Amino acid sequence: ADTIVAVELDTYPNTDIGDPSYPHIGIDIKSVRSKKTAKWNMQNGKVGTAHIIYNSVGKRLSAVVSYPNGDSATVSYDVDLDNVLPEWVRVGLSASTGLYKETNTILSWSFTSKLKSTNALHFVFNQFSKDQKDLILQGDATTGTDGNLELTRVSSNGSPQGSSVGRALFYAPVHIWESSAVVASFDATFTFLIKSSDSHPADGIAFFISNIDSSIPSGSTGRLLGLFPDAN
Amino acid sequence: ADTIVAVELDTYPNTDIGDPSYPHIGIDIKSVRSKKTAKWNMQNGKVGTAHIIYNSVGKRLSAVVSYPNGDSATVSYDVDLDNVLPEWVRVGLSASTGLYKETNTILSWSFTSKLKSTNALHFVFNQFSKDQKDLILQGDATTGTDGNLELTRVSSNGSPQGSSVGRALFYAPVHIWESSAVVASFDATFTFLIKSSDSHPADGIAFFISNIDSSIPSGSTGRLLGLFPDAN
Amino acid sequence: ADTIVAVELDTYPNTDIGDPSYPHIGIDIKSVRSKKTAKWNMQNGKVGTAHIIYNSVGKRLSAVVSYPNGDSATVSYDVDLDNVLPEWVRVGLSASTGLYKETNTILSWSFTSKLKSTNALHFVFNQFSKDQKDLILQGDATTGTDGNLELTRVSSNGSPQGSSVGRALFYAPVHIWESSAVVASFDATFTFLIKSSDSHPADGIAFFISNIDSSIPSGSTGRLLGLFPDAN
Amino acid sequence: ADTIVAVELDTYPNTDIGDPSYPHIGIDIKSVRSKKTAKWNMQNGKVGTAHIIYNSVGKRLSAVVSYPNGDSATVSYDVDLDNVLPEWVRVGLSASTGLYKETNTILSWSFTSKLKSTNALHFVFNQFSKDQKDLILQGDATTGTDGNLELTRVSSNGSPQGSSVGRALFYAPVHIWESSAVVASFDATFTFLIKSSDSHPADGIAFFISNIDSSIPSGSTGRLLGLFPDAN
Ligand SMILES: Nc1ncnc2[nH]cnc12
Ligand SMILES: Nc1ncnc2[nH]cnc12
Ligand SMILES: Nc1ncnc2[nH]cnc12
Ligand SMILES: Nc1ncnc2[nH]cnc12
Ligand SMILES: [Ca+2]
Ligand SMILES: [Ca+2]
Ligand SMILES: [Ca+2]
Ligand SMILES: [Ca+2]
Ligand SMILES: [Mn+2]
Ligand SMILES: [Mn+2]
Ligand SMILES: [Mn+2]
Ligand SMILES: [Mn+2]
Repeated sequence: ADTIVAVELDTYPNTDIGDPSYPHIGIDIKSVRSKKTAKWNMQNGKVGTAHIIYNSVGKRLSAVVSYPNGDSATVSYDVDLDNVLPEWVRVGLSASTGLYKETNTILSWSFTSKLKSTNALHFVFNQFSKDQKDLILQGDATTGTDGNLELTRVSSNGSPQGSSVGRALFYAPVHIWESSAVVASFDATFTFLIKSSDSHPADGIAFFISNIDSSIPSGSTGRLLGLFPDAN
Repeated sequence: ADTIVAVELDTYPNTDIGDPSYPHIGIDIKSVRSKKTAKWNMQNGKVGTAHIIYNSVGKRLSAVVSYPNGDSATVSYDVDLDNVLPEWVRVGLSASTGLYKETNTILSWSFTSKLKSTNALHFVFNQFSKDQKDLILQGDATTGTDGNLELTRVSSNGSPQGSSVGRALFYAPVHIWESSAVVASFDATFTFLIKSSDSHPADGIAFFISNIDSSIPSGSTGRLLGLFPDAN
Repeated sequence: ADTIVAVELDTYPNTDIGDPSYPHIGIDIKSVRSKKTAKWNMQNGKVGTAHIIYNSVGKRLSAVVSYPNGDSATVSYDVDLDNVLPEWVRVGLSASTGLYKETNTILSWSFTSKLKSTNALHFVFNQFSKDQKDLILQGDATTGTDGNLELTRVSSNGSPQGSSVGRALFYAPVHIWESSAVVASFDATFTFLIKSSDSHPADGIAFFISNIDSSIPSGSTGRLLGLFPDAN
Repeated sequence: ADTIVAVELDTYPNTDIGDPSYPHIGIDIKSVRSKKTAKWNMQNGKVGTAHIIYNSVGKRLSAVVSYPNGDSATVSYDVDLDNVLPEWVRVGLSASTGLYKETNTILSWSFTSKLKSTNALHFVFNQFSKDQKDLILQGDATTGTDGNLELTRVSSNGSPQGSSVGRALFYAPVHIWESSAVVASFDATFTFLIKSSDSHPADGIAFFISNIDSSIPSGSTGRLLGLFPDAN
């Protein structure tokens, strides 16, 4: 079982498994049931931006998701990730569809991690490439040539597939914490466009950090968001 | 009365005015009595590093101060600075001595602020100059040519003066928050060397943010750290 | 007489004063007649991006201007700016109109300077503010609230004024070179939209570096681009 | 045959194979015989810093190497790397010893590449780790726990081995050029300590860029610097 820490943009309420009963953003620490959630008005067909911010000092993992009309959800959760993550992780984006579906389109992704006492990794993808050799693609995720990362299967005619799951992880392992670093901080930002014409968009996109070998857990579509093998 | 938000490295306990009764780092929101403090073992003659981290999402202003042997104090305080600071501020470093004294030597200072929806300001001074035209010097603060910023008066023979106060503020106003920014974050880092041979080092160094016109408040040496006119 | 180094996006040929006889980008070292120019197809009403790159090692000041259809002009000029600029400068953007006119609209501006042996200044304005306290506005230049910097006068009805000149300089002096720095580098980027319906767009926008007190030289509209008092 | 572009800090004159007949820094484009060299006074046992700067606009690859007493060599070479490198490369550091030997100790390494029209990769290693999962180590190169990268074999007693070669490449492929990028720039910086007590230090350290699969070419010690299979 991979270790996962994730911010999820959860477009579909599986109130079954402790989602709230609206779309939400949530902070997931080793479980798809978020330790914390905030109501989130997904704007179908609109390009949102999620920011994810943590530092080892404040020990508060925060996320905001907003859209251009300014509507914003925020969630923060106090957690010492040193006690959750392995020292080295990969960072990634993950998305799933289920019985309902949506595009899970990432227009851009950036990430920074810093260990200060400085080691640092920053990458930014404002355009994705067809053969993006720094991105590890999993499940239905593809990139290129519209400059996008399609986390889940879209069809030839621009149509969000159901029953879909994919992720992209930055190629280089990140050293997310180092026990002598006085500050270990990361931030990530991604811009996304979730569009659906279905009866309910589902299921969402997550930014995640995981052990360096993480892969899509089996049957992790719809509600499990490609991050966890199950709903515990 | 200037508006001040500050992280203070407070080397001397004025338990009189609610210091704890040890040296401490503290978070000051509009008052020299810190909303929050942490015990701090000042290492005389050793070069410490303070990091200060805030973002409008987590709304938690955090500071750590460490030294090379790894000893560290941290303090964090939950505060929405949008409700404390003016939209535009200057950022600065401040230090004072009183009846006791110390060097308040800044070897480096860096700062970053970002407003994302990005506007950003980053500066870094790993060496200060004699005529440092981007730094507004106040009170006893001088820079150049040892590459240092002497926040307070030192004497020709390397001797920390008593009864001393100075600050350096970055020349450009910073736009610390902007009501449409989805994330307003700042961080600052400075490295310092507080040395004294006196009976007690005093009084400390602060990183502060203030209205753009802030100046040293009158008689703000020793305990008031050059930040506030008084101890309320 | 201010010292000026500039990259000019020169929309109008004053073949009179050694412009080439097409619009051009040029590198200006202390003179409006560029030491170097490249043909430039200004795309009326289109948002272009200029990048300006120099480092004290290669001693080559380079500029490219491009537009989204990919059309690009480049100009580079080998120059040791240590021998041209004062150690401290301000950096700015400048634009003018003459008998012909255009919008000189800056949508974004970023700048970085670094002195390594590191001191560094980076700012980025992806949105300008009405009361932009880190930007020194000169001549007709205004900012806010469309998020733009209007270097020259526009009229209430969106109309580019003739006979116009303005600039914006970053508030903080920059330390552009330091004789012990092993590398002194800067880069700047700005995005602009030059639009005109006139018979000929004129006259252009420049990014410039100048002594810290630089102001618009008298009658520096049209061809002189707000940078020089005359055409020598 | 790997494609290599490298800046070499060449401590030993193999005037045999067109080294100049002093230690030098050189720019290597697909050949160990530098297209360009500059005399370089290696300071035995002193910690030098090399900066490497290229951008697709100026098309000038520049390097300076300096030491703290200020002594500096520079070399620049005009080259359009788009025509030399594959679109995706790895970036690395390489070092060798021969009949003579030296420490090839890297204290820090940073790299940035940017494709603007922005994609970007920046990493910085100011401390290396024992199990540095973002660094691909080759030949004798080891890292950890003194915080250093030992490109070549050192012996238990701090002794630079002869006949040694190693490299470290950043784990993630870098996208060094992209035919729509208006500016493709990179820079790299590393700090190193070359120490020897031998009759002549040899042979040097290079920063290099190569195809993503590059490995040490066979018998690439001493003069070939771990970069090329031979001296053509
Ligand atoms: N509404 C729902 N809640 C929880 N789990 C589900 N799996 C499928 N539909 C679900
Ligand atoms: N110990 C102390 N506590 C508080 N204020 C003081 N002013 C001078 N000495 C002091
Ligand atoms: N065509 C032109 N060339 C040079 N200077 C000018 N001033 C006005 N028009 C001009
Ligand atoms: N001096 C030298 N010059 C060139 N190649 C060599 N190989 C070994 N020694 C050499
Ligand atoms: Ca769900
Ligand atoms: Ca005190
Ligand atoms: Ca002209
Ligand atoms: Ca050699
Ligand atoms: Mn959920
Ligand atoms: Mn205190
Ligand atoms: Mn011209
Ligand atoms: Mn050589």
